[PDB]
Amino acid sequence: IEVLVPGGEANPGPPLGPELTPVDVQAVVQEINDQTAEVPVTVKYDDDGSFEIEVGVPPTAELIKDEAGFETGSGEPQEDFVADLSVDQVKQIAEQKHPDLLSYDLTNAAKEVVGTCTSLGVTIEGNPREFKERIDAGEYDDVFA
Amino acid sequence: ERKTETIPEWKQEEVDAIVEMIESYESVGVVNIAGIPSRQLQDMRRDLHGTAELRVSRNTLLERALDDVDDGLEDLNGYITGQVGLIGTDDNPFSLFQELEASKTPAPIGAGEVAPNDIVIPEGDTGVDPGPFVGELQSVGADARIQEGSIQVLSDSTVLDTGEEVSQELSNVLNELGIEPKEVGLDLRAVFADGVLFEPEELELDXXXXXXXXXXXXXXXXXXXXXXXXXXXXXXXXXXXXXXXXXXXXXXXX
RNA sequence: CUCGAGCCCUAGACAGCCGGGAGGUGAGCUUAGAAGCAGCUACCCUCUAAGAAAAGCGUAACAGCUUACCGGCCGAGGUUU
Ligand SMILES: [Cl-]
Repeated sequence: IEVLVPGGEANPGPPLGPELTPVDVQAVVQEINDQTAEVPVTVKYDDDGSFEIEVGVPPTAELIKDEAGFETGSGEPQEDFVADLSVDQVKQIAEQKHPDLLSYDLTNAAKEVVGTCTSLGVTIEGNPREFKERIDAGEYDDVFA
Repeated sequence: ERKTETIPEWKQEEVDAIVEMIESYESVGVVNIAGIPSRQLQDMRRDLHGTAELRVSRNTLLERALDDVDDGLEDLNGYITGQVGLIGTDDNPFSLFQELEASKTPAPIGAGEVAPNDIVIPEGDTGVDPGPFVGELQSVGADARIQEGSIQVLSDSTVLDTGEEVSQELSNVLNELGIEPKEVGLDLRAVFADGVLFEPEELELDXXXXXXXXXXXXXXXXXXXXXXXXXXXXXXXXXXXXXXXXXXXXXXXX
């Protein structure tokens, strides 16, 4: 048996409860309660004191599904549109995965998010492609800066 | 003659950018780049930044730039050969040669190499999928037994340590297991501080011996604290335990 | 063997050898799975000295081997016509 399970819920049954009994029980319930529900995670064995965990962070392409609605991507990107995703919603997806991205701030992290958004025909406002210019011109600074 | 006609643009722009970087960061130096994978080098540059900045270019273009400056920075040129890169910081030189060690070189160990570290595979549950993986570990190290959820690792013992190279197949099962048991690092060849250049070999020695002389100094005060016939704060227990203690040495002893 | 022309080169060319070819990401669509590489569309973005939404092998599909691209060693011509 192993330790892992999706869901943003609290203690989703058999992977967690049965295996964890001595002497730790249910004391790990706080960590997997993350808003998005799904957050597959892995719990490392620990001492008797508390517990030890890490958080596996969901992919970016699937992270914009739980925001923009219908999960089917564009057959032809920059042609057919899903369509839209709000600008401040992109701010949220960007703060989500810090280590999964190489950026030193949200500004650039957003660019990667919208970078992928070109592939799915996400058309943030008029078009995903115009995004770099716009944000480099300081358009959305009110959000990030 | 073998010089070109017109110096290409980008070579001029890069010398400018290098000079620009050099101009900031009042402490500047050249280090290594050693050999180091991209993802690992990123993660060295990705540590907080904000302290030092790593600047890489051609050794000739770094050497151009040090010649445009050089009120102090000329002698930094004799320390440039090999793979090498510029470092600069607002921090101290002595604190500069440190923090470079912080989160450095996990080093996955590609096949055909000898690592000074321990290549020992641990015990636990990986369980990629039931299959040849059970036999993959058999041709290298302690057997993998499949218990009830997936394949697992039995023995925590060593496979290979030092004094010889790595198997090719091991290198692939060390890659699947996600095992990176080697330490190389980003060296430091020299650094420039204010008026003078610091060579790591001399004057750059380091921390226990400092923490050894620093506790020895605090123990130097508490040794003279109660002999002062004075009152102290944390040394207040000096007389408290000497109250009923040393009084008998003048009474019960002789 | 001889006579031209263009381009590149000591701010280090051409070749070789060594090192690095990174992250979003296994891009989206298609598909049971389509992971650079069956197919359709797009081909953005970060970290960078540099690294394609992959030029060619390769896999049932991932491995895996290279090419682009960058750095080092070397040092004087190289390359097209
Ligand atoms: Cl070197």
